[PDB]
Amino acid sequence: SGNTGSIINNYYMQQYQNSMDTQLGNDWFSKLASSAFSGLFGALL
Amino acid sequence: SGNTGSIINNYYMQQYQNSMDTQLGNDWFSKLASSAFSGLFGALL
Amino acid sequence: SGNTGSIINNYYMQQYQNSMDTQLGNDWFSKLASSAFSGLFGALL
Amino acid sequence: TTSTGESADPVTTTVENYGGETQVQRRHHTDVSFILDRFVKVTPKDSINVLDLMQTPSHTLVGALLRTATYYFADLEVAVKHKGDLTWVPNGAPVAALDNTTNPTAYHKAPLTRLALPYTAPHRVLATVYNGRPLPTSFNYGAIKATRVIELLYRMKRAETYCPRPLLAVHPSAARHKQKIVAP
Amino acid sequence: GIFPVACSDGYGGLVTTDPKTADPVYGKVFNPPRNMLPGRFTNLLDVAEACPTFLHFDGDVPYVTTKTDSDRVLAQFDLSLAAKHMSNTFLAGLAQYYTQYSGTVNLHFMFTGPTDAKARYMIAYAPPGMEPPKTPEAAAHCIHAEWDTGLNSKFTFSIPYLSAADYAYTASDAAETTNVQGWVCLFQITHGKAEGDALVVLASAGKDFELRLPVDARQQ
Amino acid sequence: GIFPVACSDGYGGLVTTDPKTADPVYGKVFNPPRNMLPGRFTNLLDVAEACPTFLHFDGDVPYVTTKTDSDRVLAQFDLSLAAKHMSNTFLAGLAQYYTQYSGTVNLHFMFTGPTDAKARYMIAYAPPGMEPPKTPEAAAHCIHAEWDTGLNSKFTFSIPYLSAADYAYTASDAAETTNVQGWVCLFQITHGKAEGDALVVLASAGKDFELRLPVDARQQ
Amino acid sequence: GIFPVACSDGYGGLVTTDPKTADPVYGKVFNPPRNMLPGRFTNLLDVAEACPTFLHFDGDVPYVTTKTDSDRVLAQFDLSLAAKHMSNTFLAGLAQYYTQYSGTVNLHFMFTGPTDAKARYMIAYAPPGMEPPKTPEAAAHCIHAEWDTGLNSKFTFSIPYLSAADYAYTASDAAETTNVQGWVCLFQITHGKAEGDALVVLASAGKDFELRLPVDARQQ
Repeated sequence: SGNTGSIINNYYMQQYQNSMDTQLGNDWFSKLASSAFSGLFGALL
Repeated sequence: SGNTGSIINNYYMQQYQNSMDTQLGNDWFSKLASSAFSGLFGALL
Repeated sequence: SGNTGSIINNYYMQQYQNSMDTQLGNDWFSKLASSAFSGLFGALL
Repeated sequence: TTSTGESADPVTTTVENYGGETQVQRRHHTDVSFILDRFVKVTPKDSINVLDLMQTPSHTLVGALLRTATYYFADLEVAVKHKGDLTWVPNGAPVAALDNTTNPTAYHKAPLTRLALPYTAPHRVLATVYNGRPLPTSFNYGAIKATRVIELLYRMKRAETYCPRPLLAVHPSAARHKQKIVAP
Repeated sequence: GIFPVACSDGYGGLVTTDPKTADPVYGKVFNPPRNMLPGRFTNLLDVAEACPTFLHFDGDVPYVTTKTDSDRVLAQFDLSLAAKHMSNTFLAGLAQYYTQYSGTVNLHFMFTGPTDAKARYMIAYAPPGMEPPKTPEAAAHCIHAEWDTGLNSKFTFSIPYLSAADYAYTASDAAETTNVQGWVCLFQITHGKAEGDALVVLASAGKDFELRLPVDARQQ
Repeated sequence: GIFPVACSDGYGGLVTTDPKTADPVYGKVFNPPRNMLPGRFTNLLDVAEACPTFLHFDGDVPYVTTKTDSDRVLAQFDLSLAAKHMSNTFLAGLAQYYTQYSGTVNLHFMFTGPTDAKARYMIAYAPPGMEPPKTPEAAAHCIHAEWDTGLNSKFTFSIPYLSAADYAYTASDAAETTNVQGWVCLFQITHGKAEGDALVVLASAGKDFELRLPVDARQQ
Repeated sequence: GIFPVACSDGYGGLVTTDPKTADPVYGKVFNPPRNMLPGRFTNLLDVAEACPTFLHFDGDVPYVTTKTDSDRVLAQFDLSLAAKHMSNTFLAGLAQYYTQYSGTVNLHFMFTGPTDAKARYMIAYAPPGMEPPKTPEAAAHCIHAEWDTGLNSKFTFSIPYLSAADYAYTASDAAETTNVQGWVCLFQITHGKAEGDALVVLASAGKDFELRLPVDARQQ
């Protein structure tokens, strides 16, 4: 969550601290790393 | 509620912060915007 | 616990205050002092 | 671990192929919203200058882990050594606006003046490169003016990026890029 | 020992838009009652929607007269809240203190001819990229809509909001001569004994107009 | 009396990496939606593992050609994230902003010869203390592993992490010419009608690569 | 209004031994594991009790030889942790950084003669006020205790702590030549064919040694 290291809630409200997000209606490259094939591809001896 | 963005109650009392209101016994232009006719006025085809 | 003498938890989080320790899988010289033989070694009169 | 190479499918074989045993690998210092929050310093201009996240140099730590992501969104922070009455217009204000006091204006108070201003732009997410090098006018955060701006710093908050881009290390003439390291 | 604090550096300056409030000096004041004073408005866009205002066509009048010659275009103007045809109207007077906008802008067309004069009009919306249309036959591929004069005088057509970027500016820099938003053209198809009549126009905020990023910048 | 505090001495300076956050001035901003934009990556090592990149062998090409002469060594290089053979690759470009590392580094070897050309290769890892091997018969006592070309082209061998100290540097000071980490040698055992072919190589992060102590130090 | 505080006067200076802690700048560091490293000691007196160290008798040797002449005193010295006979030992090296002490100090006497040599010794403790004894017959009214050499070599006698004031200094000012703590005398009663033998001595902390008021004052 970045360089934020206080255990007290900031004095100012959330909407005044930063831009409030809006919705309509790492995400992908972390799905790629888990898909990585790692097992042996041939018959081990 | 204007540029007031603290989550802590102000140190001073309410009556010392600002003039206390008195009662006897947007309000209207917002009633006007809802009265606005928007439907079709004729027979649609 | 060293020269730390406040009764309030420090404002910053634990991980930002100092390096978090890691585990794998006075300790010894205090075991030595308790092992110290002190009784009489001969027959008292 | 032979597998079809012309497939762009990631294949990460591990040390357990010949008896090894992978220790635990924890990565906190390499996150994308933890490494960008560090006050990179930009070459400050004269009286009036614009808050564009691309005038930061391309060889810093924030300027170079930013030109590795095609798109990015991040709130901002500054800390300037204004010699005057610095003001700040939002994105898209007529450049004659930063002469009026109704706009957010900080008064002089030694030594710095640290502000935390939001992200205001029409586009849902900015971009480092643009296939129209000059980017459009719409890509910025605002413009500050003072009598004489002395210092300026950028610290992105809540940063989140998409669509990575190449990073380049320095090319050494020798076989290995040797240099000094601190030593007692 | 006293509670020790660390006076932070680069804080506390008098920012002109800080959320803090000052400390009082007088206190204990009861003001006269204001229960239900007539005509209070809370938001500045509420008055913009409920009350339309005139445009500024050629000359000083807010109306366009009917063209009896070979021409068919009455008047076409840019779709910008800084345009000349919208110089002095509430919606364009309020939208100079804000930077960006996104929404619909209704247009109210009101015919003020005699009882024995008839006419038919068209209004079309041309987006950026192509030069605006010049004939009604070449403008019928837009989002046009036609109306006919009769018992009911006024007809209101609300031009849509189409834009790549989510929000659009309320200004026009000199570097951009392309008029990034587009045009809005108004044509007169035909008319019957309608010499020298008048079609006064108006303009009002839409049902979902949004205005944001306030900047008071050099008007008064 | 007011709550008395003691302004501490030697505190509050603007440290470039403080966890504090500044106080706002504008507030009340709703930005456009970004629900599910394609291709977001959260960590910088996630992209390093899922996407390999080429090395920089002699000349400018990233491939090594097959040696038909008495020699058997293709190319051997230091095991350092600052080495020349890894000059311009993502894993060595990212690891210049961090001081120390600890983990495995996969190597992907891909053979691009004709259908009627065959070859056999070996890659071995020589630790510090002894000069690197120069013949395959003298390198078979390392952690080597051999592969053969055929239907499946690519073979990926992940060199291990062996070090006395728990973490290792991502730099090479001039005082240390010993190459404290070691070498990684790549030999070609034999080949059949494989004149002038190519074996392009790649390099990717391991399954447990760890990178830490960030320092942005004079690259851009 | 903001919470009003009163910046107190005469507070906040950087005292070299304040209990406060500084504010961080870097954060998020995981150091290598140290589970059960061998030989950790927590307190500095624990090592003083479990490990004795030699004294410094005449010359440089730590042992006293057996006196065959009419004399009977081997060596008597002050009871002070600054005395010369305790110049270079752990217990007197550690007790120069502290001002006061209170407890017992064990003495370990170890006889290193041949198999056919026998001896008998006495150690007595003389408090302040009277000059120290000079003959064993005149020292038998102290807290003495005698031992005899044989199968078991070492004998350990722990001189007590007697003092009017509750704690005693670990220094000796020039103004006080009286040696406020006292003496500790060591006599040799008799010996049989014990010419030129050796009785090495040691010194260790007691079971209830207490050391306090730390002051680092001009040794290194």
